[PDB]
Amino acid sequence: ATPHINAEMGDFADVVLMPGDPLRAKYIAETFLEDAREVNNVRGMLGFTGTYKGRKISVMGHGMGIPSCSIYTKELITDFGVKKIIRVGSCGAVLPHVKLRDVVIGMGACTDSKVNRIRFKDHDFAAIADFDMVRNAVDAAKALGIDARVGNLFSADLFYSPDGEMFDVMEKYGILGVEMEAAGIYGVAAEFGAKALTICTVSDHIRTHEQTTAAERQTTFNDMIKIALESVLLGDK
Amino acid sequence: ATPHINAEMGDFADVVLMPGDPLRAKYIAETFLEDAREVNNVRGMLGFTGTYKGRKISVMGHGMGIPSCSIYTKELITDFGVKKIIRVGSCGAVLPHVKLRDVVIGMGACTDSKVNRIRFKDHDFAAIADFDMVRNAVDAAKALGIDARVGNLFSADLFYSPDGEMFDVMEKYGILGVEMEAAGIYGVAAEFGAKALTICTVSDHIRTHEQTTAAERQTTFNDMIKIALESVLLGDK
Amino acid sequence: ATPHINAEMGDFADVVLMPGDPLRAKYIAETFLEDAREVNNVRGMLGFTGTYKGRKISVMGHGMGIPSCSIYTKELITDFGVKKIIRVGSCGAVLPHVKLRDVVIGMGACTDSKVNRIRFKDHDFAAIADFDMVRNAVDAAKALGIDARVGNLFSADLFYSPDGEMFDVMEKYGILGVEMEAAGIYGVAAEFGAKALTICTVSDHIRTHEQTTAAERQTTFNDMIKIALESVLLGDK
Amino acid sequence: ATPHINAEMGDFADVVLMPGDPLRAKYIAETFLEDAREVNNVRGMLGFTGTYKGRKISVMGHGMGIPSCSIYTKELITDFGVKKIIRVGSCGAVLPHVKLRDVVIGMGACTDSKVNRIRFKDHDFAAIADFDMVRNAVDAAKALGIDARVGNLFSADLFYSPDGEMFDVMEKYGILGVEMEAAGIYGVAAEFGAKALTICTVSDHIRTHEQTTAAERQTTFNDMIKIALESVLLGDK
Amino acid sequence: ATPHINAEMGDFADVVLMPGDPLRAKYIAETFLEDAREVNNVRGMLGFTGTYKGRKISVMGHGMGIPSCSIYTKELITDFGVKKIIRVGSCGAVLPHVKLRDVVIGMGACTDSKVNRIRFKDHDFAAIADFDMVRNAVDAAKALGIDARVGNLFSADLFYSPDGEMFDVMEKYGILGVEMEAAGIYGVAAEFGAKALTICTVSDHIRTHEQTTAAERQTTFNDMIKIALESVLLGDK
Amino acid sequence: ATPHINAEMGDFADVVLMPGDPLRAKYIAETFLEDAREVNNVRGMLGFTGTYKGRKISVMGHGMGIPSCSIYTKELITDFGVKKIIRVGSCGAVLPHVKLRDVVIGMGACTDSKVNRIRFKDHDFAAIADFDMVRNAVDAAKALGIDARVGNLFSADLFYSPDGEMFDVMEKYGILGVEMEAAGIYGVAAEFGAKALTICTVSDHIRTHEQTTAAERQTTFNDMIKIALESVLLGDK
Ligand SMILES: Nc1ncnc2c([C@@H]3O[C@H](CO)[C@@H](O)[C@H]3O)n[nH]c12
Ligand SMILES: Nc1ncnc2c([C@@H]3O[C@H](CO)[C@@H](O)[C@H]3O)n[nH]c12
Repeated sequence: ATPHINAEMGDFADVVLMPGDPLRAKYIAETFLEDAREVNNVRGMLGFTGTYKGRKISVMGHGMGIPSCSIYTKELITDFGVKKIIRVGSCGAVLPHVKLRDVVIGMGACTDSKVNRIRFKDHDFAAIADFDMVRNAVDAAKALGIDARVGNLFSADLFYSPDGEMFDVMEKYGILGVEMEAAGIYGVAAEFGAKALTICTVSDHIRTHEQTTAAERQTTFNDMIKIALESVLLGDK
Repeated sequence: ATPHINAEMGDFADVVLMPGDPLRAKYIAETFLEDAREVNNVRGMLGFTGTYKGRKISVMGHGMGIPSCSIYTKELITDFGVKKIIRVGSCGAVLPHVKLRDVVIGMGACTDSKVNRIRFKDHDFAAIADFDMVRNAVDAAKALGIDARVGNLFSADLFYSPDGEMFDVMEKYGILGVEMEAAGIYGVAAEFGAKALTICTVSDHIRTHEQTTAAERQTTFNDMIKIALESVLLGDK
Repeated sequence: ATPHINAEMGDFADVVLMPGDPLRAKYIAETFLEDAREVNNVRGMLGFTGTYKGRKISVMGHGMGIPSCSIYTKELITDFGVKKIIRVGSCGAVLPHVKLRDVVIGMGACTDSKVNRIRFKDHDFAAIADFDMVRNAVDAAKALGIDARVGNLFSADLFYSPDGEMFDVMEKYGILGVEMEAAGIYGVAAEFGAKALTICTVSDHIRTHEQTTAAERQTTFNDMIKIALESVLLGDK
Repeated sequence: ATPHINAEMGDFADVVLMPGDPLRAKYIAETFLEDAREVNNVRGMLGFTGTYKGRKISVMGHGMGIPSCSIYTKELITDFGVKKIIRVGSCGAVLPHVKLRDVVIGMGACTDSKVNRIRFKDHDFAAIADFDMVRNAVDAAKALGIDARVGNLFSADLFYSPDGEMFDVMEKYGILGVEMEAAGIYGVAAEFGAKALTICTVSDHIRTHEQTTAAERQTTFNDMIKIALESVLLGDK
Repeated sequence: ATPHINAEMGDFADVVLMPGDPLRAKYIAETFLEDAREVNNVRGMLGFTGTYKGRKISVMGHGMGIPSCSIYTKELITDFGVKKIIRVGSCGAVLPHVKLRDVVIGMGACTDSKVNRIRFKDHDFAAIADFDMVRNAVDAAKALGIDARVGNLFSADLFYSPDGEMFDVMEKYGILGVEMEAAGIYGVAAEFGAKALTICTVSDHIRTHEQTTAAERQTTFNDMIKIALESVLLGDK
Repeated sequence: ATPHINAEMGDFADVVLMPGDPLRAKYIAETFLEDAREVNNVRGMLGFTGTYKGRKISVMGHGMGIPSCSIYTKELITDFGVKKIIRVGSCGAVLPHVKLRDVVIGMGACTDSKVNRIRFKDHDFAAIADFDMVRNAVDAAKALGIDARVGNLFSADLFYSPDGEMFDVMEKYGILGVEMEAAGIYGVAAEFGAKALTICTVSDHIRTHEQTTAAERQTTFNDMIKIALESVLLGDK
């Protein structure tokens, strides 16, 4: 066990799906997993292990922001034998053609956090995913007839940024989605020698006003979950 | 009424105590508050409002890391009329005679996060508590006959630093406690015009490797809560 | 002696008042201290030692800027047994309610200097005062019937900044007064194990353009001196 | 024509392979392209256009270093209708399991250059390749019976670094290969709205200075060119 | 032989003139050097050695940008006994009163590269020329009737820079010319114990001014080469 | 008049010699100047005006450190029509071959200060002296049978370095001497359009046991003053 996960080596599958919201981890375990068992509840950061089409799969919230998710992913990797991490989150969009409910696959993650410069002697560490995992998610998405873009995300430290112009810079450089985790998870993966992938669904268009019914947000969340789970199976071959 | 807090104006007291552990926030509500009612449960980040010795007080989790607490503290200040935030957290000690369960008060907070540099044109912003809140906490702790050292905290982005030597630097500069939120909450306090104070209980020693349990962090750090709660009463004068 | 102070251990009190202007030190010694003797004149940086109401007390100029005061504060601490340093200075205001000749107490000090980053492996060190010293100053002013605000100062390297926009940021984040030394003295204090506090008298307003003369700065900011000297007696318990 | 390219629109294919060495571009043109024609010789930086399995393809040197390749790739993109750039180079390995003659595909490229911080408001831009081009080069390599590793390159400004310790940092976060261009190219691609990819063969292992005979270097160089070309054809469909 | 120069000790004079363009190096050899012979052609980077008025001189292109010339200049100093490097190039002007075909001598070289910060522990290294070489060039030019401007160059990493506003900053601080190598060469000079100088002719004006008019000098490219060669002769005396 | 100088336009010559120590300025005026008159004493920063060999010359202290001297040089340039500033001080030698007697002329000045980065958009400004003043000083020195050394100074913010990591680095890149002002004055000069020079005598030399009797140090200090004063007369031609 660790100070943030009341569990032991074995309670987790070698692949963990991670939404920000612990309750979405509960929903995911209750809906797409068989024989789900709750394996962590320290700080209410719910985690579950079960099976998807006969493959052992875990799912556990990471909380919001680079520091939070850095703790959980690091601990999972070094203390619970985890090999792959798939974050299933939401993101804000800055591109004109990226619409709500669109799926995005962070091949890379830009960030305004210092965590990677701390790791990397103040140089530019390109926080990227594991390629096979990105390929798996792309191929799974196709098999499900879901459209996804593969590119850069931007993991932000401040949800409420005093730096509004930055969004114009993100758009200029083709950032597909703005969330709060990817660059930190990718930094942990590189530091501790595991593989990670971030998939998001666009839940709001920054500098725009339009919404979606609760029914649509769910199906879209389900689609993300399905892309994620199915890509694991492709990953296993 | 806000993106991470499903509550309405009035649901929160004008003062909110905030551990990072939403479950500590539950314990505190159940143990120190009367007539407490749950006022938030979004993302399992439990918030409660009740009374202490007659005074309306709220307690709510803020999650781990600067990005996580920046969100909740921003939203309480700008949208729930919150005037005071008292962070009540845990911390790692670096000094040889700061021991387990010592209470320390963050008058200022160092950080390796970039959020204040971002706010402050890449210069050094001294992240500090409201003085009067510090004085209320000092006088409250004296009346209870609980020791409390006042000084600098260090708000870390990485619980697991790659840079072991930073700890030696923190020690050299008299850092009383290593945690993950203080400098962040102080940034939001200054930015949106509120008052903040961080009080922490030492939950592990980075050198002797003494540490507490998750169960102990969640429910046995009560000196700091008495201090925070009595300090609010001194504030009302 | 030390390279910038021609005196011996014992010549200074354990508490040393330090304005930037040595001529102000002279005025303070001749006006507030009994039986004052000059104890330094290296580089014209006059330092004196007298008694204040029976308490042995020193006052000495520290020059303009962080590099200047960092030299004197270091030398006093390591070679003259000085335990407390109270900088008594002048500062420019940016806040609309802050008037000329207002006394401000620097609990914290922001800076655009690189010295603390040099100290703190390029992270954010919160340059803070000693708490008790702050509290003493607060209580001493209350006893004297002198108003004083406690909070953040900004320690500037460039008195004539090309970045006029930085004042707008200082104001937004509640900076009480702009000077050139506080963050550097707090840095030295932390590095060498002593305690410091900066009290300033507002000598010009950056927005209203209202100003005082050199001669007024040199001798007429006496509120802060009474507060400083009386706070020392309080600190003696 | 452009300042550094004396040719006209039409003279380049929409895809340009780019080795650092202009002489190797001539070699690629003579070895792989039918009816190759020289289309640039400004600054001796040879560019050629021909056909490969009936497909118009170009090859041009980009010189050494980020600022150099940035110049050429930019002009190609804005004035020659070039949609894809494939850098083909050699790289140094820092990982022990990464052997001489391995093909390394840079899905992302780290760097100690400031060019991208300049572009991205001093934040971390994750310099990445176009995903499809990565996947094409992977599929092409497989059909050729070759296993290419996909991950991060490090793009160095200094071939002769004063700081040998940086290599251990690169090793610790999984850098596959060390070159001097990729991150700059990825930077240009995102700024001006085109697609890039860098493929390298490992020529030396930086730690033990262990290297390879010209015969095996010519061989693996050709395999790299074969992969790059076959990648374009997969991309076309 | 070095990894970028196929020659042997002796093949190069102890003074090397360097243009960006290898073809320019070719032009210089045939125009000014008697008994000119080619000593390198690796990567088409033409180098030559002949005599100018019986003085053994070499001329060799350095390629474009700080990383490219840093390679060549390092290898020349460390393995070929080169003592002096004289960069001869073109530069753009940002000041109104600097006119076309003015000759600018870089006694200093500002930069937006990170190479010197990497060398200098992230501080400000002032990348400067050798003082004797500067005066030799001033004196050489005066003898020819040209008033060379002595001051700062700016070594840009991006010929196509995203930040136009920086040019206003360059104008404000008196930068004489904008090229791409000088700071890097001055960096190498200092690191490896050699002497360097960059001389440039003003070949255009950067950006449109309602105050830029000045005039035009008759100063040819050939004139700049004369100044450089003659300045070597002065240095020998 | 300004807040740091109680004088009026006309009270200063258009050239000002500036030691750090104001008593030294008094010494300089009394020794080399005819009809020396005190023109400033605000903050005891003694400034004097008189003539040397019929030529109007002023001399005034600038205090210790970049921030102090920046205030005075700016004010002299923008308010007293000063055109040339010659710093006359001392420095420590890091290079073995730079003896404890030598005159060093700072053609450029490195620094660990942030003041130029604040001026130059966080890039590298090469803080340089005006060339002609450099040449005037070399000639004044030569005529007095003194061989000045021309090169880089290092301008330190921290006389008492926390770790002293930079001394070996200064030695590696050829820094002639260490003081605390040069880079700052040069930046003011660049910023406000005047001309500066720093001259220093080597007052301490690391790693040896070199001895000087005061007959040798007074001769050498006077030597520096003559060099500076004679350099002005040369510049007047
Ligand atoms: N040694 C340590 N280092 C960093 N953070 C913490 C904490 C607090 O607990 C959380 C991470 O464990 C986070 O909220 C932080 O503030 N306790 N002990 C700590
Ligand atoms: N508007 C202003 N900005 C910066 N510093 C000061 C001061 C202080 O006074 C001195 C310069 O006037 C120096 O010590 C500085 O800290 N007064 N007014 C100021």
